[PDB]
Amino acid sequence: SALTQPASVSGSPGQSITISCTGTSSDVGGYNYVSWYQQHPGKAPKLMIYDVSKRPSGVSNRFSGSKSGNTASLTISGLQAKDEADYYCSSYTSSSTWVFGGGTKLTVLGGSDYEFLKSWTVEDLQKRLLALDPMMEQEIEEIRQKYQCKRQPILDAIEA
Amino acid sequence: SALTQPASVSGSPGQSITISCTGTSSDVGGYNYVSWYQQHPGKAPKLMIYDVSKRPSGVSNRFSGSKSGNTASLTISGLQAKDEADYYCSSYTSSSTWVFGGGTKLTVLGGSDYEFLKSWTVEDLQKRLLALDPMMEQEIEEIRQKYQCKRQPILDAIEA
Amino acid sequence: EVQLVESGAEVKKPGASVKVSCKASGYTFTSLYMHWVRQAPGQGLEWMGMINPSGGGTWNAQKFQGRVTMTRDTSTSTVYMELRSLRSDDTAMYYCARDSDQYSQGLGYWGQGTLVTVCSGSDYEFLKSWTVEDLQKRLLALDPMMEQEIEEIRQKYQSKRQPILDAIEA
Amino acid sequence: EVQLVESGAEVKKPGASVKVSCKASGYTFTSLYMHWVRQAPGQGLEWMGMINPSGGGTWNAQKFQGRVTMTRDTSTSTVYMELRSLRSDDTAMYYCARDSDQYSQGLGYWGQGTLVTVCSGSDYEFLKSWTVEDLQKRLLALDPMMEQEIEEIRQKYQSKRQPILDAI
Amino acid sequence: DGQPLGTTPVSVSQLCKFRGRITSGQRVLNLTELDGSPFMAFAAPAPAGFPDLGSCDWHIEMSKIPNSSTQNNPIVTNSVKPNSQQFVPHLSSITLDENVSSGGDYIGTIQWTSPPSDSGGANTNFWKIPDYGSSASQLAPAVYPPGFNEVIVYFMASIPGPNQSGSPNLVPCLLPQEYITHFISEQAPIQGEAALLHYVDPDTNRNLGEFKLYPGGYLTCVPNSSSTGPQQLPLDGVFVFASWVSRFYQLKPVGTA
Amino acid sequence: DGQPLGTTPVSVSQLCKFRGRITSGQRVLNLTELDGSPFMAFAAPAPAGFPDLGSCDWHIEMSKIPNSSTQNNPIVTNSVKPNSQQFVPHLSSITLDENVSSGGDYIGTIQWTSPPSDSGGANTNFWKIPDYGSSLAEASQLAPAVYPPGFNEVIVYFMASIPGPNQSGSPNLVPCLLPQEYITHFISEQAPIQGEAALLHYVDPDTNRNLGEFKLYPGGYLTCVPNSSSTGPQQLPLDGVFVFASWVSRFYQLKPVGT
Amino acid sequence: SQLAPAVYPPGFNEVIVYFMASIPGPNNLVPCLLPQEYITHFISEQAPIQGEAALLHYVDPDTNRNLGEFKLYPGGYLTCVPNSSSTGPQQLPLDGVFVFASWVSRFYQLKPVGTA
Repeated sequence: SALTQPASVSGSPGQSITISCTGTSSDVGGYNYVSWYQQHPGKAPKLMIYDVSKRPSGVSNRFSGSKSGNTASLTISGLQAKDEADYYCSSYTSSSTWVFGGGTKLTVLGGSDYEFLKSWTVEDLQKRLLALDPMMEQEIEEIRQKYQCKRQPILDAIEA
Repeated sequence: SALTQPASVSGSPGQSITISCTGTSSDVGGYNYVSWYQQHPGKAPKLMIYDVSKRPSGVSNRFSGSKSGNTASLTISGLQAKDEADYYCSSYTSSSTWVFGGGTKLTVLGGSDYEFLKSWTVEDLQKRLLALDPMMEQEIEEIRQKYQCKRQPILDAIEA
Repeated sequence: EVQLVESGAEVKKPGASVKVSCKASGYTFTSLYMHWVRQAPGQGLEWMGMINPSGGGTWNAQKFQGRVTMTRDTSTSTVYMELRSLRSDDTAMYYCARDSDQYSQGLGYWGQGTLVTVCSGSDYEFLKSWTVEDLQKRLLALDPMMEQEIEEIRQKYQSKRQPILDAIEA
Repeated sequence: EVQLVESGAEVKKPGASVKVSCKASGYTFTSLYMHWVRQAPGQGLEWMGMINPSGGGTWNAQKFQGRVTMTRDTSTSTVYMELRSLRSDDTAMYYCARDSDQYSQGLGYWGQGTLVTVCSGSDYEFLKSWTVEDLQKRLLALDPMMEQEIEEIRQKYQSKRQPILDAI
Repeated sequence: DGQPLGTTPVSVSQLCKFRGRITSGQRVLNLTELDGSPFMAFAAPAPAGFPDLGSCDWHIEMSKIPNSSTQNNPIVTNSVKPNSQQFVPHLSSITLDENVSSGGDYIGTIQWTSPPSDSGGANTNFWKIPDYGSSASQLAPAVYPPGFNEVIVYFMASIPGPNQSGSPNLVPCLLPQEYITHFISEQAPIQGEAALLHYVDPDTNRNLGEFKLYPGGYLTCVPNSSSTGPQQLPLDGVFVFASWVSRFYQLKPVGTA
Repeated sequence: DGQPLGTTPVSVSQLCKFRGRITSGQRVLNLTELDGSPFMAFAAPAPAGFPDLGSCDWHIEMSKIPNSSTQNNPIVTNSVKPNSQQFVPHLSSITLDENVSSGGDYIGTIQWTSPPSDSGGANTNFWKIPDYGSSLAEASQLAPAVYPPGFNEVIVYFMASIPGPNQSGSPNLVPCLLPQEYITHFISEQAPIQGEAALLHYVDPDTNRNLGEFKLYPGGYLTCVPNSSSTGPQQLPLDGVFVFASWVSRFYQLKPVGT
Repeated sequence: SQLAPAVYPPGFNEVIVYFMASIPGPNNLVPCLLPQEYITHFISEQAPIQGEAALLHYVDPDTNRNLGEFKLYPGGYLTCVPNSSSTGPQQLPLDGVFVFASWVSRFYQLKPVGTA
């Protein structure tokens, strides 16, 4: 089985927002070990709610999680720009394994007239340049990695 | 205090040499832990002999240390150039402290005639090219620092 | 401070065993667990296995059973993943992660990741006939492709210009 | 693979306190005791004490008793050496070294070495009164002199190359 | 009557402990007795007090039994996999997972247990015993639950270690070690088929439940229902001997519901 | 006659173990009893089975008692400095050297002992005890010290090895007045006392030769008369059984033991 | 395997004596536990064993004196207590004759054998 998450979730900056995670009785209701993973598309994920309703150090109190019966929910209050990422819930399984969800693309609108992003702190605009950089370079090595095997087969075919 | 050691002992290649470390009963005789050392002039010292006669992995079987009453001795057999380094003895004192020896010197007198240089094996020669640079790097450590010593109080003087 | 360093990206032929490593330093190797996480490009994370550094303890996902073999060496403080029967699906972001703490049970300390890409083929069939054929003029297409990457960054440069454009007049 | 690296070479005015670190990685920090060894230029190795990574536990030599103060950080797996009232003889090659094995009880794994330097001058507060105007110029003029002193030992390096050329 | 069976130690000190010589740089531990004595293979399946925590991975901690060390931390962490064919305590040799730097006589216990490896992801089942590498067998006879709706009563203690279900890592037991020590010290003869023990609260002198003690050395009872049993009994009670009874003595069921 | 004094536990299981609850990211350990019940200061200087290895640096291996975790190694290694002022078990609080990330009920023992820190570089003197919390004000205080009786009599101690280095490189032996099996037997069977001392005989069970005679005082310690400056009872074999010969007066003169 | 049982010297000292015999070859002295003639004598006379052990004298047929004494066990081996680590039954002459006195137990501890 595979954990199920909403394909995309929307929310304007400023107010609260809830992310849902639903699984089977054994996967999410059987045990109290569900971990919420937020990953910017560039770099590796990082801990948000590693145990339901419990928060690791170094993480803002805005991100909070809860589980009601057979559904685990992330609730985020004071949503703003730098939460734009794909969020995953991971839970223990009856098969002594850890399962992962599809992921929710947190769609937060901002800078429609391009005035909102400059209305934030001056660091955020510099952060936005630092925010785009990780996933802006992944495509390069993505072409590079296939490029490492678009041509070796044809010289192998030459030797064939 | 410090273990009394010979200032310098030398032997020709081929004939085994023996270097002895001397100390009181509280230093060497009382306890069975004596460590024999060797320091390349540029490289960090490593371990030849520990626990009187036990040898760590990574050093040739020729090195062998022993304890005779209040005197500990190190035996080296069939010397070559690569053994040219200062040997340090250390014993666990009765004061719950480790005390180092004075530091003996051994130099292989072979090669002074300049005909024994070719007598060394190609591997023996090859390490000699890569050995005369690092200990000269040790010298320039002193050259960059005797003048850092006398540069220091004009940088204060310019400030003051 | 603890760092997880992977071996590095490497492109493997289909059906060829792929060997990956994850350096561990700055913490006791045997106490914490090492996990392996794969993220398909733009598809989401998935968990394949987890290893006992203190001897054996290989437990992997049910769908990966018989495919992934994991081992560790305490002398070098590294963990090795081995995979078999490489197909077009295994090209993804391979991640090594450990729990935040002995009692944490949360993977938050990940590595840099390796972009192990499987050769999808789809060109052996067309370019095996007629032996060399015109591939001589096709194998020299290495240099022209470099200009495309210069064009891609221009597209990347296009979208990393507006925030400063909004910043200057802010 | 396990190695020890430290802060690096430092220059200190005598009478102050020097702070030396020693980064440890690749092994269980609390499992092995950490020793501190100093070597003055042209003098034998000296042992200024040991530090237990597990909760303090400092034992230092009597001649350095009351002078060194050693502490460890379990989070960063780093051991700190702190020596106050540096003297002319105190400049030395500062080594941090753990044991080769838990039961070996011999310093086999040593650090890269750190070089704390002391000068103590001869009379410099006198030099501040009138020599400060040309003191920097005297320094800058003397800078190339030792640059060819490295070349002087380069000449020695080339001098000892000739016998090895005949050996080849 | 105070006759120990299998690798049962007299006192708690020698429980889950092992002592042996291992050459430097190797991983095989040549088991000896806990007091630095040669181990007789024929007498016992394993050295006295050797662990029987089967179907799980042992993560041992060891130290040289004569303290010849003055500087460093003496504990060395290693792991033993009982399911491995090299784990043969009967032949006085078990192979640790990792290499040991320095040779000598190491004494050690089981620090923690993990789910067994090379077993298809099986959980840390503490109700099974290791293979012991026996080749006739001198193991303790297997105790079977008697009929008449009687079930063996086990005593649980926690050993640190993870499990596949996140449940407490409770190991079963047949008789508290104090009872074993008392029986060995006081070799009282057996005068009946079984001994009826009353579980009496010391303060109120109330028999909360009654149990049958068999001469084989295991305590049994009768559960009131599948959902109840001795687990509901308070831990502060003390077993008080009542009488010798036949095997057919039908106990009053313990528990509620 | 069988009333344990100080922090003597009934059985070996809770002998050197300690249990407590710690907040996350803190080094203060709020002690409780081994079974988990709250500890009372007026009951004893420390929770039953608390270690009393004084003049040494403890190195504990705690673990979460309920075993909630499912993956990682639960053993957490920390150290305790009994010479530190914060070491006040009588107040049900001891501070570890390193902060513990995960909070919860922790149970652990002493793994190894090192020479005490911040104590002038003294050796591991296992014959001393840690300075417990302030107990003069409270009713429960330390058990009275057992002074050696006169008549050339020396208290006999039973020695067991604990891991950990010592400054002399000698075996790390922890002395104890009586074996724990004897204490359990005395507690279970509370026989009264009919004389000022008990004349024990150390006899080899099979050959039945009287290796030496010992006096067992009601305070709970064994005394003997060493034959000479030699170590005395240490030469005796360990495969011996103490048999209660008779009740004797205090002034009973033991036959010298050893050679 | 119905193998014969290993013999443990019981109690303090009471080492088990061996009858060395030389076989030519590499340079050899193989040990022994009981003479074959003694085995034949025991087989011929099927008499019961009393007590725990049988005490034997190593009497010399010349002087009829007991140079050494030995304790014989029903397990089929001989025991004795040496004077010291080196001095023991080896110092006894090879010309002596073994006899039987009575049946003794572990209570009877033999006086040390050997000239030191």
